[PDB]
Amino acid sequence: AAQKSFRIKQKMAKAKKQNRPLPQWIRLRTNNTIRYNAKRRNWRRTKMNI
Amino acid sequence: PEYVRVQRQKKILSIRLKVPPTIAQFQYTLDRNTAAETFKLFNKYRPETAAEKKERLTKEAAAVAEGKSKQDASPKPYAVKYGLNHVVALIENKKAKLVLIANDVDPIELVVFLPALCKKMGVPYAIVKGKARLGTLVNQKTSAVAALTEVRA
Amino acid sequence: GAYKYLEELQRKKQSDVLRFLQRVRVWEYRQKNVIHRAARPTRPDKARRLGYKAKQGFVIYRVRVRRGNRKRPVPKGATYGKPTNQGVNELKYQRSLRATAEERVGRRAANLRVLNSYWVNQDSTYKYFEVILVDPQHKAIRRDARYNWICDPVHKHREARGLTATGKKSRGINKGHKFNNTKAGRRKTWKRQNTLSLWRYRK
Amino acid sequence: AGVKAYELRTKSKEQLASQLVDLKKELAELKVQKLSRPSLPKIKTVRKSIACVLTVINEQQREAVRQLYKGKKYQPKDLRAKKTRALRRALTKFEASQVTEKQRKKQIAFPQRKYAIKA
Amino acid sequence: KALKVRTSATFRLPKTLKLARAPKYASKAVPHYNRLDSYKVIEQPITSETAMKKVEDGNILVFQVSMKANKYQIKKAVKELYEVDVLKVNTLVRPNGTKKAYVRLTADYDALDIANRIGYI
Amino acid sequence: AISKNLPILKNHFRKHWQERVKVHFDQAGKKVSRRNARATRAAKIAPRPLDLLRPVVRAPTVKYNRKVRAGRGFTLAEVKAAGLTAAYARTIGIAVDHRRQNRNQEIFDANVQRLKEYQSKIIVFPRNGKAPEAEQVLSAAATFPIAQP
RNA sequence: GAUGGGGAAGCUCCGUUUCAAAGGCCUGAUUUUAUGCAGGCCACCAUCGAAAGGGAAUCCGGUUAAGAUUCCGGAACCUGG
RNA sequence: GUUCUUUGUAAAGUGCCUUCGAAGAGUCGAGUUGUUUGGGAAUGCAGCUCUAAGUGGGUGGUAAAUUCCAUCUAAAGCUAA
RNA sequence: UUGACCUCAAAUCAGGUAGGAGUACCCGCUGAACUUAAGCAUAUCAAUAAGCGGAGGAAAAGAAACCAACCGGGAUUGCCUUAGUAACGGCGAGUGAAGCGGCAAAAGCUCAAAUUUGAAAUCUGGUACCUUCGGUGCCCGAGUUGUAAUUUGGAGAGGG
Ligand SMILES: [Mg+2]
Repeated sequence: AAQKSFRIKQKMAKAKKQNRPLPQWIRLRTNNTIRYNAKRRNWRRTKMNI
Repeated sequence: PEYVRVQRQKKILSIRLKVPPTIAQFQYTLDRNTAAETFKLFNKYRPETAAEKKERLTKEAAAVAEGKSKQDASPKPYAVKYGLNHVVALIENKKAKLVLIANDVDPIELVVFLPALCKKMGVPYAIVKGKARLGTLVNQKTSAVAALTEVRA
Repeated sequence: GAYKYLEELQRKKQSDVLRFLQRVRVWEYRQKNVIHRAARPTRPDKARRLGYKAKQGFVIYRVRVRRGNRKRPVPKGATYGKPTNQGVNELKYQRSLRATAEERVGRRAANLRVLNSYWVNQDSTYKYFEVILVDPQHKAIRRDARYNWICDPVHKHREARGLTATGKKSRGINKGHKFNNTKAGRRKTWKRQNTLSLWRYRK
Repeated sequence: AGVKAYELRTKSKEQLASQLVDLKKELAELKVQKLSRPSLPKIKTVRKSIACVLTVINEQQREAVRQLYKGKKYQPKDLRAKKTRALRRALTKFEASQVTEKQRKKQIAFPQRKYAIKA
Repeated sequence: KALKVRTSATFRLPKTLKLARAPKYASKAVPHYNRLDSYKVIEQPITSETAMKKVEDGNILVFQVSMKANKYQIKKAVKELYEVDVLKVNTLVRPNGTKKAYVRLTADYDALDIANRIGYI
Repeated sequence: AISKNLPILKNHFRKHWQERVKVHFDQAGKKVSRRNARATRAAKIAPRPLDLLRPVVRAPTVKYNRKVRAGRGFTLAEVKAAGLTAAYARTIGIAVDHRRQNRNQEIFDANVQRLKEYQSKIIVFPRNGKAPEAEQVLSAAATFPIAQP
């Protein structure tokens, strides 16, 4: 909603900062098993449930 | 408040009910003139305070230092006896000469047997007003009993 | 010694002196709260025989509890089971009124430790107990080696674990052939004689 | 690089406060450069030096308060020992070693003897 | 003896002398320093093109501000850090969770002159 | 259910008996720790013989009264006849039982004789001084065996 | 929906002004002075519960890629001091 | 083990004679009700009612009366492995 | 009028303490039914699961108001055994201990009820100092409606 509470806006800000792909230099580290952001979230595909 | 109401209605109830004679063997207390003169007599025989006890012990220690008397430099005391088990043992041993019983001991069963015991053992007793009066006689707050067991000439 | 006079007078409860005194005191105790602090023990001989000493850090509370059975708390008496468990009314609580009295007193003063309790009065509705409590933080009980055992942390809520006198009475802790079910603990003995013991070389 | 705690410890509290405010001025001046430059690793040394100065100031003040409350009961709770709640509530060695005089008389009269058994 | 006259049937709790605390020891024994000082309320400027358009046109500085700071603290700390009198402060919370402050200066000072004194332009 | 000519079995396994199954896998390790405890106790009481002296005493029932065995402790009458107080006997390593009585003169004489031999065999150290070390034995029961009359 | 209380072995239940000693309000007086003592007044008696109920006060023009009764220019109003 | 304080005109133990020897109550116990136990004319626990004694009381696995005997000392408390 | 006592309060009074977590094991309360009986209601499952209260490194129990009936044993706990026994049970299904014996470990104890009565000899707190898990001095207070010393039934006390 437009009139939202600060708790909801804080959680929205955190999820907006989490919404990003993998940093590309992570794959160059030794013994790296991380291939991609497996915790990626999109607004069309799944809801936050907050 | 409720504490005022309870402390008034309790003494109301204690005379609304027919009390069995072991209670109201009390409440015929001593009259005020004879009570005043018996407390005037008892005030001459008062137990020693802490400070005069302390200087008594310093005098005794100095005396056993100089002359080595067997703690017998000080004379024989003459004091009122107090404490409930103490005076019950005195009455049972027939050593008490006069026993005063406070009329307001708040378990009354602490002192209901005392006049009958005094009558059986032949010790003269008096129910007197004021455990606070007995306490200020023996330098306490409350004493609930007092006894003269041996008096000066 | 006045205390044996107080005891042997206290055994004459239907003498007229004691029933008058009981009749006054039971009204006085209904007029107060359900749990309230007593200033001094009503029976000082009984208190000091159970272990009270008139020094700083010994506390007496007075408490009344409701008499009678324990009604089974089920909606409209429906138990939903076999007819052997359909009883609602005549069921009895396994602990004593003295036990639940001192347990409520301990919950009221959780910083204290329950030592003992004794009956003082009763009527049709209530039973009246006086509970002796000792403060395990007061220095007169931190010192005085006769009583500093109560400061050990294994004695927290003895009345809740059933370690007081009436607690051991209700748990059945006594020597003898009459107490074979409850001698070291009923559930402990049940586990001990329902355990299956298998050795390395099977006997 | 940064500052060193052992050479910070020789200064007074006003010099430490002034060094702290110049360190904060330097941190602001590096933060306004971080946005224009791609990388600026010099910020971390200033941050750790600020932490070091604050640690030295706090330890100086705490030691002064300890010496103010030295040798008396009822010192503050963050200055007295932490160990555990149960060990703080436990009896002291004196109270645990308190014994009645009757037991003390019995222990003096009949202590556990040392004995051996062959002859 | 005679009793005290009471013109009211209500009994109220009597007024008691209430003393103040005289503790034997201090509560925390080292008072904390300034939680939110001038260097903590002003983190860094915002130097996007939208913000930089404001600094000559509106005479408005744009700063990133800690989320615990209000307009009084922002105004006082801008006055203390840059020795500039301010006209007004308007704040918002950005969608990334930070706080942005538009500080409009007085007409005596020039925000374009102050920004490159700070070090960004 | 019931079947061919077999005895009637009574296997009490109708509760959740698999919740209470104690398999003594720790027999060997428990024995090892038990010997460790005995050795550290002996090192802690390094002159003393690790167990108290027990009296000889007659077993209770008619099935077992033909045999004699070890008791809990000596009678106060026995230790008074031996010529030492109960507190002193407890300190020098003699078990004292305040609640058994002497009704049998042979058992009384045997226990008094056993106390006499124990007092002849032990060495009691002075409480303060030299401690003349004396190479402990570990079993007063083995040095004073119980003999059937 | 706490408290005072009363039930309940107990998790907790009842009740919301009740079988409570339930508080704060202005003038000041004093100018070791702090705020007690001079006073006097009053008895509701926690608190939560509406972005559509009640309610102090802002409009126009312009401006951005994306904001505006919120920014800019002008012109007002209310509350507290 | 080495050293310093002397605790202490203190405390403790032991033999014989004599006078005594205080020992826990709405508890023990009994009836009844419910639950429980291997416990059976009633194993323990609890509710209600009744309610003791002091050469007494409890137990001695068949209820009761009478006469004995044996064995402990409840209704208060601490304690390692 | 003044000063006590008793009882009951109020303080952001001086100093403390309780709550919650964990919960394999421990101490209690409360408490089923599925199942078995070839149906089923007593019974069984089970004095169990779920629920609630309370601890510790163990807990609990523990130094006999015991076991026994013998030439008697001697706190508690645990193991082997007693024993699938005595006994309970629509005497059906099923249930079901304890004494003795061997062993592991072993350890004993203390309050109340007594007049110190030629001396409440006892104790918390505050303050000052010190060698500070505390000590000493001083001061209030607690306490005679009883805090210390003396005794715990195995005894023991008062005299000689
Ligand atoms: Mg009920």
